[PDB]
Amino acid sequence: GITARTAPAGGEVRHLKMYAEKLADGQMGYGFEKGKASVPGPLIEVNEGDTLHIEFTNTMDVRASLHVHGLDYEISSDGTAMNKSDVEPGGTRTYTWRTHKPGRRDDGTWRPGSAGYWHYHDHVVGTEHGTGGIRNGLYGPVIVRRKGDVLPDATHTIVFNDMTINNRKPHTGPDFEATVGDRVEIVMITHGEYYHTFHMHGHRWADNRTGILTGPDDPSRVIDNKITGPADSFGFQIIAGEGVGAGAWMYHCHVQSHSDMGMVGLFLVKKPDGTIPGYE
Amino acid sequence: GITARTAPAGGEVRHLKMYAEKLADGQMGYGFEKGKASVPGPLIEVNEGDTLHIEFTNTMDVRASLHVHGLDYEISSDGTAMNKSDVEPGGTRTYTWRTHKPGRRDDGTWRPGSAGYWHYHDHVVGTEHGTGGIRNGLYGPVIVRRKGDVLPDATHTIVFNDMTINNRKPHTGPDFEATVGDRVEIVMITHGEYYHTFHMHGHRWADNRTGILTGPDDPSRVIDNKITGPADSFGFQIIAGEGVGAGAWMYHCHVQSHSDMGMVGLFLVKKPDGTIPGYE
Amino acid sequence: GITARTAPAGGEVRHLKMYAEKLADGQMGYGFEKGKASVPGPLIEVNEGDTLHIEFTNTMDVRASLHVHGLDYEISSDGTAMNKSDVEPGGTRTYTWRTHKPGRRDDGTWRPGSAGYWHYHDHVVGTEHGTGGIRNGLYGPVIVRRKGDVLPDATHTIVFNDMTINNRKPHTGPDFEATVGDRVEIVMITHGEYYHTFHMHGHRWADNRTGILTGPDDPSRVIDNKITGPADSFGFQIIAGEGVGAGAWMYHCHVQSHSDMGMVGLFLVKKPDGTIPGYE
Ligand SMILES: [Cu+2]
Ligand SMILES: [Cu+2]
Ligand SMILES: [Cu+2]
Ligand SMILES: [Cu+2]
Ligand SMILES: [Cu+2]
Ligand SMILES: [Cu+2]
Ligand SMILES: [Cu+2]
Ligand SMILES: [Cu+2]
Ligand SMILES: [Cu+2]
Ligand SMILES: [Cu+2]
Ligand SMILES: [Cu+2]
Ligand SMILES: [Cu+2]
Repeated sequence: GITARTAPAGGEVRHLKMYAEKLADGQMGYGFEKGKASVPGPLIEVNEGDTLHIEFTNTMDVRASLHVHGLDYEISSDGTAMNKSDVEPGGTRTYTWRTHKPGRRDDGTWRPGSAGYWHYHDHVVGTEHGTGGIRNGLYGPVIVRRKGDVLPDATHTIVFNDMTINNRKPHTGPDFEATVGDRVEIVMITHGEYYHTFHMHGHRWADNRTGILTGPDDPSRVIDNKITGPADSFGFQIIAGEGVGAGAWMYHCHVQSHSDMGMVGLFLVKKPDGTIPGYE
Repeated sequence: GITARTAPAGGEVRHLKMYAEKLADGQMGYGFEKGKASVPGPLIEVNEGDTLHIEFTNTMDVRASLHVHGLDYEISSDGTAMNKSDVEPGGTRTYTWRTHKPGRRDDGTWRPGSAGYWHYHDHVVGTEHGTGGIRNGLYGPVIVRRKGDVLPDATHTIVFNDMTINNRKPHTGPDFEATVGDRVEIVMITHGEYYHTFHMHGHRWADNRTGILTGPDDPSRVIDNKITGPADSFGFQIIAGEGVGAGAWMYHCHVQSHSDMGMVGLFLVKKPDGTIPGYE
Repeated sequence: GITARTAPAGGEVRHLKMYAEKLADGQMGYGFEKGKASVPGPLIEVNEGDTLHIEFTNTMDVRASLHVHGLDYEISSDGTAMNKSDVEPGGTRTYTWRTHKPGRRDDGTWRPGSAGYWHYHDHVVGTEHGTGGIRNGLYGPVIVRRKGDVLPDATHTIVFNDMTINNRKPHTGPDFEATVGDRVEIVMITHGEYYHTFHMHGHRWADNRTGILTGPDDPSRVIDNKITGPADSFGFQIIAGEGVGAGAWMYHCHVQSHSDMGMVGLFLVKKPDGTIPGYE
């Protein structure tokens, strides 16, 4: 990018609060604020090098925790019962996540950076693998940017959790809206028991770290369909309606009974006047 | 390549006819000609930049459609009931598929080309996700070449559709024949309910866009076994018998009960005299 | 690497003996020595260009064979009943595996090398696809090094075989030990009926051939979770505790009922004094 906005260098030390709470309908969610928990939990986005101190508070009546993929954490912040890293009811604990930039090691080899599309979830509700917590909605996305990564206009999180999208009832979305030409980022995560295949009409991306081709030398497959299983995460960016125009573009699990049973949503791409060809 | 044949630049405007018909045994297939429908449907192969206008005719007594992966289409050619893009019985509709070359966008980023191994299928028979159409045989392969892509001697399509290969009865192939040294292209597609793993004896390929390593810098895994789920597509080329000689080489799903129940075929690689060591 | 040990050029002609035997508890395993069979079978590791002649002896009362992924073999060493390549009870057969370096073909294209993480298993016990042999433990890892590949301090093999890790009873590991800073290689293989997702706490790797990023230009996704199905194999290296320190780090299938039912182990990373923070 040379006109798109790109990520700066980290790393700052950042602090934030998270809460786990039971929702009125029986679900459980994370939130940055007591009373404003969501499923998925809020996006946490940092730059390679950042350190994040999370003051986590379990407001529920059962033990709960916070476990992250991909990022550096000491065993103190594992989020597991086994290393006494979870949180008693009403309790409070400070988790620490660090991230690093890539570079040469002394042995001459190349250390990978932390950058990528990751996620966090509970590891102790219902079972010692968080099966109950995850089923109830205790998951959320984490993005770590490499210096110079292209930044989007908007980021959406899509989570295939067992037979639901974002724990929603069958055939109730979510739907997302964009205007032709928007740079839209998708963070796609899978949880539970089943494998799925994520499919998007009218759009495609690269099957690599960023979902974007670096330039003509990148041999990564360009795809519009990807098989995923529990705790897989990936992400990409697309230009809404690029080459295809406005429309009510479906995304869905392409497993046939899954889409049939409601794992379907809409990517609503609008003309500037806000209209969508052949929609309602 | 510098002696293998390679793809030219597109794009021309191309026209063709497709038909959907019910087959005598209950299946449904696509064809370029009325009376000559097949499962899989015919290969459609174009060059990046080409535009294809498909005059599609539903000869069946139920609504049917044509939905493509990967290629650019306006929402008019979605192939879905939702955007009134399917076709009434006996009806005729012109779908339009476009393809583009990669290149710089104004923001300085890199737009991916359309090139790759794709497929088309019905989206409205039986359910609004084409579950019935796909089960009955309404699928086929699409290949889009990048300028300079290596062209094969022959292309074969292998479709894992639920528990069948190409809708065939258990243990009935298909089998494919080559002579030692042939450049054979495989287009491999999955449909239905189940995940599979595609495996080939005696041959391997690169897990990237083309299935071929560009040269020594490509870090892609070289494989002979790949997990696939519904609506996944990939493709590759191999040199028949390279380093291994002639033989009756099995390919199969490596899921153990699947191969046991008949998801097996033969890649028959022959010496010039047409004989195969230790075969029949 | 420029201080890590790296692989030399092959290829030598190497000979070895393998045996298949029934174990006292009903399982079946491979071994380099009669009486010392294991599940997984012993690691076989060679350099690109090597040739390996394996004098294989079936010590069991049923026919059995040796089938390899990835490596060059003539149809004589297919390991299948179909090409009369298996071994009668008490019988002995010499299998031959070859490997090649990458390079230009005459047509100007690039031939892939044999290098990668592969495996071997039976193809005739119980069924003609070795379903019984594989279930009983007749599998093992094969590594083929490219010249200049980084060599590890230790290699561990993790095999998801149906609902077991390395055919072990639920919740019995295996556990592996390292000291902070060790270069640990993992060879991960899946067998049987089911898909799994392999997950490691505190560590991540590159999703390419070697599991290592070549340098800053490699766009491969960096991951800590990977979906695998029957007969998939991959491998990687990590630095034990890099950025995270010592600890009892879990690895497990992330399919929720699988981890719940016991597909869990420990990567025990120790301080030099041998202690592990918050472990026992
Ligand atoms: Cu875990
Ligand atoms: Cu699904
Ligand atoms: Cu589609
Ligand atoms: Cu997890
Ligand atoms: Cu669709
Ligand atoms: Cu299968
Ligand atoms: Cu094989
Ligand atoms: Cu589709
Ligand atoms: Cu086989
Ligand atoms: Cu599993
Ligand atoms: Cu984890
Ligand atoms: Cu195999």
